Amino acid sequence: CHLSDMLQQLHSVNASKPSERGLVRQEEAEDPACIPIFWVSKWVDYSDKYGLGYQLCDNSVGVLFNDSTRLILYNDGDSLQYIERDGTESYLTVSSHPNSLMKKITLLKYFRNYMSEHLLKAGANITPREGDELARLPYLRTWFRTRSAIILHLSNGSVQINFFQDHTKLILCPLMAAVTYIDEKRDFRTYRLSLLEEYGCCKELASRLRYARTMVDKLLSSR
Amino acid sequence: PPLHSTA
Repeated sequence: CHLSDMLQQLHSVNASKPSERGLVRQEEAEDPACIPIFWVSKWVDYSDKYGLGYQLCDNSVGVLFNDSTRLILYNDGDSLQYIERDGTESYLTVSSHPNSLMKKITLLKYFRNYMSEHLLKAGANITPREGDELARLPYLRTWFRTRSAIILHLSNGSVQINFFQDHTKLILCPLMAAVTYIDEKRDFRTYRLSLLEEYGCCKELASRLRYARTMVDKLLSSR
Repeated sequence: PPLHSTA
């Protein structure tokens, strides 16, 4: 799931000690063409009873249920993707009345209602990169929480890490070999990892990339 | 840890 490539990319950037450079030129590592197609804009952990609900930046919503099934509702509020335990996938609509999914659809709508009522949309002011017209939406593969962060792994290979204390977030893509950093002031910047290696970066980003490698190691080992 | 994203 591209995790191995992610780990190697992070190992390489971190080994270069990017914050120990004197004349840091972080802006030279920016590549707005590498902005992600998707990131997680909201989430709610109700895994003690139902599962983990989330919103993607395109306003689609999803749930990773406790039975290890996944349901996605598109931003049109009708189109569905349903992914079974084995990875089997169906493309359906709510309006067609899929009898056997109506319960799970209802649960997803309750997740959707809670998120709309209560939660802020991360990166709301940023236009995501356009994907291929015939590309399916990714699902949440896995997630875990530490004392300091939530780690979210999408089926397109992206790894997202949200830090609780200061609301800073990383979105890592192994296909672009890029990192998006959303800072304490909500500033959204996308960098090529190889260019961070060459040009350097601030202590704040470097520290978070070190933590990211530890998290990616955990994702890799828990497979 | 928290049970939801930023409210």
